[PDB]
Amino acid sequence: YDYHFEVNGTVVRHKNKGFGYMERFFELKESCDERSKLSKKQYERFNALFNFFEKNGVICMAKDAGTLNTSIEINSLAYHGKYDVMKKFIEEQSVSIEDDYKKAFFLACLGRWEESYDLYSNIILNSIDESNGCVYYLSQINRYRIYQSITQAVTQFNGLGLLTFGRHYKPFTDEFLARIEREMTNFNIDDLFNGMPFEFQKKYKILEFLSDNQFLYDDTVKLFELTNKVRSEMSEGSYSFGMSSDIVVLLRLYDNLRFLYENCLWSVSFHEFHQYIRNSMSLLIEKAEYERTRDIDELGFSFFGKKSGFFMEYYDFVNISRHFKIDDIKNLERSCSIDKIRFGEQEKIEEYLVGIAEEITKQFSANGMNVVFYTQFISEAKAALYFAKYVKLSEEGLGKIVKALLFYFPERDLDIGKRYVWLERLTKCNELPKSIISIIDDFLVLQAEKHIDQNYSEVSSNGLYSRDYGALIKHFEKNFISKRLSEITLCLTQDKQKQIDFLFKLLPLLSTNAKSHLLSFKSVENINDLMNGIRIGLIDEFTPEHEELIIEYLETRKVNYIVEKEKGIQTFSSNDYMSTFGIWYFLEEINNSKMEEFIGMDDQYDFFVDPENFDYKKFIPSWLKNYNDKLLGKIAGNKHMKHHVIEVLKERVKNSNDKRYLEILMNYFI
Amino acid sequence: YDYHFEVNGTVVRHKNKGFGYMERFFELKESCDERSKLSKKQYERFNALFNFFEKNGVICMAKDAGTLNTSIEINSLAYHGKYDVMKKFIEEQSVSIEDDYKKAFFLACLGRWEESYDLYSNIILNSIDESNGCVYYLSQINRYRIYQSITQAVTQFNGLGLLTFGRHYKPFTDEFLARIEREMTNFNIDDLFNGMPFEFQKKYKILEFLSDNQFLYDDTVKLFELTNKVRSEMSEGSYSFGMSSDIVVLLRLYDNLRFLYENCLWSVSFHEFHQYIRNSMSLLIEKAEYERTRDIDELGFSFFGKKSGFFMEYYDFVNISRHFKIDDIKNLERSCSIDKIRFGEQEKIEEYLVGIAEEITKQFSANGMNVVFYTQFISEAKAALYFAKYVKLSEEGLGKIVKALLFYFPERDLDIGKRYVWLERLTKCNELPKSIISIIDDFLVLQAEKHIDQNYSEVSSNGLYSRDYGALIKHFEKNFISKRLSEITLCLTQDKQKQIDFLFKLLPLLSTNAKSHLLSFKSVENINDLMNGIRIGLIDEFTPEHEELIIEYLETRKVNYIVEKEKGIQTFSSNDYMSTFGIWYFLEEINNSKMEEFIGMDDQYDFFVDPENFDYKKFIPSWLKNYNDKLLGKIAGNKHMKHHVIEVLKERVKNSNDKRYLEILMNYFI
Repeated sequence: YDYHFEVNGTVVRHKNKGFGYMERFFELKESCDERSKLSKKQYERFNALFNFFEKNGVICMAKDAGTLNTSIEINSLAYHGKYDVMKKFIEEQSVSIEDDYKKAFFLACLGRWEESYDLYSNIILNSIDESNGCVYYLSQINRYRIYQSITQAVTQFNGLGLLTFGRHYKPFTDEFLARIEREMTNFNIDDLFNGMPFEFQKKYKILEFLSDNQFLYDDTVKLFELTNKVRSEMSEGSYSFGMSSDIVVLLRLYDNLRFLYENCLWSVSFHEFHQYIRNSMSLLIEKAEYERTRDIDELGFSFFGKKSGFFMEYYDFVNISRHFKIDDIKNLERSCSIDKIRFGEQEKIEEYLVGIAEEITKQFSANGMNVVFYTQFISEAKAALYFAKYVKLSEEGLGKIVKALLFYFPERDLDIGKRYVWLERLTKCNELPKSIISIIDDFLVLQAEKHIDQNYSEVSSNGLYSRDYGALIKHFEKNFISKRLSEITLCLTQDKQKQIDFLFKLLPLLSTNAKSHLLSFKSVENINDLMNGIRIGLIDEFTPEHEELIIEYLETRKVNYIVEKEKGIQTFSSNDYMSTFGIWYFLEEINNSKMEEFIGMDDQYDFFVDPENFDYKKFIPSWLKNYNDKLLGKIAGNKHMKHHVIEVLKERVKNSNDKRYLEILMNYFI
Repeated sequence: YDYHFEVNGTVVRHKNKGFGYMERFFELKESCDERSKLSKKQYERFNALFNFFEKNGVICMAKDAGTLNTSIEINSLAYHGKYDVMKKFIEEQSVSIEDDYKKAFFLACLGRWEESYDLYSNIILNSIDESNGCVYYLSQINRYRIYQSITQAVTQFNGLGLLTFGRHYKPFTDEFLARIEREMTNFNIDDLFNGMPFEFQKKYKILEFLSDNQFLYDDTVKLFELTNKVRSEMSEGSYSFGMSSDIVVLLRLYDNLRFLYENCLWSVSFHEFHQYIRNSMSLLIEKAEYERTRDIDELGFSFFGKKSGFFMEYYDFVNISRHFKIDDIKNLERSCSIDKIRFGEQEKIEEYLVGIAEEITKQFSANGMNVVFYTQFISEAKAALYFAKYVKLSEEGLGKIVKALLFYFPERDLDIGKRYVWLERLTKCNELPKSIISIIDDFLVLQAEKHIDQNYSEVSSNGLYSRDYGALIKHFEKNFISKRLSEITLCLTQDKQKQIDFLFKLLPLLSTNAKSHLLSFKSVENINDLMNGIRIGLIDEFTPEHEELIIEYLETRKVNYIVEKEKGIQTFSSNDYMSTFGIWYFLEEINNSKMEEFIGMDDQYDFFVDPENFDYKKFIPSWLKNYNDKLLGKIAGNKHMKHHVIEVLKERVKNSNDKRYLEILMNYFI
């Protein structure tokens, strides 16, 4: 505790006594002649210490300090995810024991936990003889951590892995599990440091925290400074000169990350560290958002309007990708405004993302996919692809990423719907060029080939299917007409019923003769068929016969409704096709005006048919929940319904106070 | 780790492969005969253990969990601020070292850190007697903490900032500071637990965490995780009809406070603990109104709905009062509508507020008070009286609380401006009983007596003055006539001009003859007098002469500002005068070409006078908050700005957590 070393690389005296050896050291380093005075052996020792301090970013004393720049640089293939380089290094024949240590860490990162355990045991056996206290201690700790990871992995696999994966995996032979369980009997990590040579215990005390069940607790408890509200109103900025709580927290996070990844400690993989990074980065981003919003409230939006109080770099992007879950990314997205943050170093991020794409195109295109590696790697892959919305990409990296996501991604993790939302996210900034439009076309074609079989059927949690991919491609290229889908349609026959339906979903993309032969199979014979065609099949316009169907069923139910008035009874109306006729009579889809005679049955049908005389007291605001985007826009357009539903949405947000109602209230109307 | 002891009072099997002693213990707890089977000594041991478990809140296993209810009961005079009882307990003799330990904690809580440190040293020395060693260890930690507080307070006191507060000499004598520095320089906390006997290290293993930040680690990580989870529940609109996942936060905050206060640990005074409590209570407050809007929505949109309500109580109130700063309470006020959160146990809260008021009175009226106490206690008193807005009090409570607030609150902390608003909010759940009006009358008369001396000014921060107190009195009763103030007016002479100014400011109160004397002594000449007259109703319609004085000030400030602008030292709009003139022009209270000419130096003035030309990228949204009902309605009326202000409000409600913008948008503009 003689000095207070600081994240920026500034030393400060603290409870020291007598001669200031650090101030003398820095004065000596600055002046060369003073160094010339020093003894030869002490000169070489000074050169060693100079290189050490320079490497660890210790520059000078606080008073002598100034515009100290800080640039994190973690030099570790594990951190950068250079999987091929790690494997090549593993194949190479080790020279020293440090090479074995790094190789064991690389093996663990690559999922080969059995080999990592074996190599750590070897390293322990050799290093106890070689009197390498540091390597012996760190290998012990990393073997215990890999053993814990193996145990939790077998627990998860036996409990649920067989279920989620669809088949049981036995990553570890029961003989190996028995061997490790027998070896680690009664092995308490706490005594490890205390049983060491007192020489090592004295010199390497800074490593004692590694054995302890948990660390970062002083770093975690120091995250509260990012939850301060007084700071935005008035911040002392006294957490550190020329710095703040934000800078200190970020540099402390980088210190912890570099120390663990560069010293090749397995604790980087545990839940404690992941949650630590989640908390730190989320709190930093939220603090930046809070400061930006308060500045916009105090100063005009012209000032601090979209300030990048936080500024993502390569290391920030990889942190978020590796340590966050998709739910955490969604939490940050909804709470903060991630689009207001600017992303730098985008070329290195593009390299990292194309490396992710390559790794998923190798890991799964190949018949074999290490399962223990897969479970940890797929979360990072899908988080990185999810969080690539804000980063821009070149056509080549974007092409590889789209190819890998659409075709070389597991279906277990990303269904068709989640694949679609990932892709659309990628399209926000890197608006689709034709090169990846071709990839999307190929994906749709493969989906059709799968749909040829009568058992296949898409599964989607978000309710989006290949029709959405078709809509996206058509939206970005208005007149795109795939040739392969067109020839699939032409080769089509009535026997290929499910393929017929699928191609019907993708109707816009098909050529004239293709969609002609398609719609040849299907036709409308009644109002049920008409609504089925409009809903699916895209009945472009209500032909005169279609309008006759509308009127036929409308008057049939008009007679039925007269008989209902005679009953005084109306049990239920399963499908109000009259509501559809209304939105279709409000959309000018029905040129015929006869149905205007039919009115008074459904308050919604009156709402759409003759809104002017329609009593808007009847109107149910819940209908606005169901109305599509264009329908709400039109309702805003029509003068008679505009103000009335302005009032109804105002009342709903005023009384019920629901938030989707507010979204409809303003994002569309006012 | 043999059992997960949940915070609700339920035990679960964890890492237990041997016979279940806890299940058997609870089986014994239920069945009496099986207890009868126990031997004599074991029966008494079981009785003691049963008493302990019932005290600590451990009830049964999770399998047979009943209707486990949440109840908190902290029994510590320190917690409830029973300062007089603490003093009496201190003065009386202590029979055991337990009482000495409690006395030391009470002294520390009373801001007598010299005596508390000496008593803790005495207890450490006298604990040599054979004991468990728990009191010795806790006293050591608590004297280390009180020494840290002593040193930090000395650092702040010698350091600037205290000079404003009379440069109070820190009561710790330089000899005392030297003695504590000499005593504690050799002491390091991290080695204290390791220094204790092996017996104390085996037992009492849960007391280790007190020596570092580890004590708060688990609750901090759970707090961050649950913050993210419950905020996600809010945003997704999961209007859950069942129980909530916040109750763990409440019970963990109920477990930390009780453990720290009951065991008399000085760590209660830490800043980290205060931030933890603050974050937990703010989260609970947000979820309280979040579940308040859930019940309303469920009952409105469906007959079936929940009446479950998250509401405050005595312990919640005292927590918020003690651990929040006024800015945190203001933030919670902005985001959530605390006015709609019901408060229970109003009588206990009133008693606590009365205790705070009488402690303030004792500390202020008499001298010899502790300056170290004052610093910590003033924040708690300030927060208590600020947050007493939402709890209703009896006329006796209002009487003495207002008496302490207006008279005996220190001036350096609460200026008159803040005093006004804190008095005013206390008149929200109340209607101003005539006794309270009498108190405010006496305060006004005292201010007059001060104003007799010419070297006096109503220094303020938010721009509120004695005239505001007079206006409040007029507000709650329009015919109040201040007889003492009337006598003061009639007795003065022209040379007492500061007196004349101060009484002229609060014109309406003064009696008719007093008003005749004061108005026959003072006339409206300058702009200040013009606006004073407007405020008091002396001038009701802007006269041509008053318009000319407005033009005079406008031209004067215009010449000045333009001269500085050409010189490069452009003055900035201050004193609000220009803004009022712009509002008056927009409201047609005043109209002249010269008024239109003043545009170009206050962006608010440009916005009001000529919205057609005003640049709305300069418009800062906070302006909308200050505007009144008529002003906001008229702004909505004008065509040139209605759309711009609507855009600003829409952006604000989408981004800012403030709810005033949403109200302004919905009620007035839309």
